[PDB]
Amino acid sequence: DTSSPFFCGHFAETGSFLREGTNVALGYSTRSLVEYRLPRLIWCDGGRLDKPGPGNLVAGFRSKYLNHMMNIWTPENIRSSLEGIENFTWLRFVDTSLQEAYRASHTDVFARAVDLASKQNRLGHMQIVYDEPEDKKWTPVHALFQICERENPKAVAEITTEGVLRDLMNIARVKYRELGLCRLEKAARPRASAPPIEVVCDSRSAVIERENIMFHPAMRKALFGPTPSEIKEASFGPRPVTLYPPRALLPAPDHDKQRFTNITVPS
Amino acid sequence: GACKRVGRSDAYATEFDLEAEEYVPIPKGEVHKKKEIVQDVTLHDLDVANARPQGGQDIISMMGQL
Amino acid sequence: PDPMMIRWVNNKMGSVVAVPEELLGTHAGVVFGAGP
Amino acid sequence: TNIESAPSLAPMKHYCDVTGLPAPYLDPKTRLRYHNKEIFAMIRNLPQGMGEQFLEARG
Repeated sequence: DTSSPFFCGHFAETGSFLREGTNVALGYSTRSLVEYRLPRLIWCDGGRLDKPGPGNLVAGFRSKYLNHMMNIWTPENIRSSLEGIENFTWLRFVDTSLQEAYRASHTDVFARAVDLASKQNRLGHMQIVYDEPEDKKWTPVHALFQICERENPKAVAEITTEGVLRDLMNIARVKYRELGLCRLEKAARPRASAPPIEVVCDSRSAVIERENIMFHPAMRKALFGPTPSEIKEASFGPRPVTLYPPRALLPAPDHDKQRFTNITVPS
Repeated sequence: GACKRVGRSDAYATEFDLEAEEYVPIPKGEVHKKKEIVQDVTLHDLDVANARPQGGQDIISMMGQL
Repeated sequence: PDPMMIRWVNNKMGSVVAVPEELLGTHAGVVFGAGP
Repeated sequence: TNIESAPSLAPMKHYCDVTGLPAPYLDPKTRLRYHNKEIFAMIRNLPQGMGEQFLEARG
């Protein structure tokens, strides 16, 4: 006897079994019964303070002259204030650049995490290699102020012969695994699920904005991984090339039998 | 450099018969309208727009909690 | 005869790595001594 | 010579062929563009031999 939690949304019921015989196509028809009906003046034309259409004549000027001209993170407005007591004095010594800071001060928390996902750490390795009394604790001058990046006991701990400190830094995972909290059957589950509420606005621009925000294929690509065609064109080439999801940035689910769903199978 | 797609033009309206676009007529004016606008900005809007990314590419704000 | 899988096998004598023929022209043969 | 006539390739706005008003939808039985339900009634009860003459006047 299989089961699942209750579903609050509005799917599409199949008509009959004797019609769609072999070659059928599933459609993502999940919509919320809770709706929110907006006109095409507020949701599309000139009600949003971000959409730069006619009538909303401010949103182009305000976008340009607050994100690219009068901005204290554009590289021209950093290059004039980097020479002394001034405000971007410290930027030479943190392991960044002007383009690094300009990309870090405009993207999301998400896209900045994807940019962190393809940066090989090296200041932990300095403590492994450059570890002599004669070597006077060498740090690169363009990475000088990253002190806590440099002296880290974890980097030395991951190298030692006996793992007497690697059995202390992640003992939470060992205690969580040895209690059997991954093989234990999930006792509780939510009693109702629902898709997120969408706007019933009857323009094509609303459907374009919904399928570019609610789905937003850049985050889906950065979350699930690369296409196998991309893996073929990156692994049969003559030279090594990089990938924008360098690995599948989906986190490993901490429950082995039931991952990311609520569906229950009897046993 | 701000662009908006208004719709599909009504000369290409009945290409197919049940397409789903917003069929709007061709504008009966100029193609190059030149107008000037005087417009104000408060310095607090400069402070917020230089501190945190606002509005345009801040798509992770749809979570809501933190 | 796999297209993109590089085999490692470690037995009691030694341990050898086999590379398919279809990857020697690619960039994966620069370490193994084939290259482009 | 005399082969300088040229056709077109563009979406055509299809009008009614009973009246001259703009008509957005046709029929399965007789394939006539028609404006509303009065013209649909007069299409579905017209005497035989004329439903082909409307397509003959149209082409």
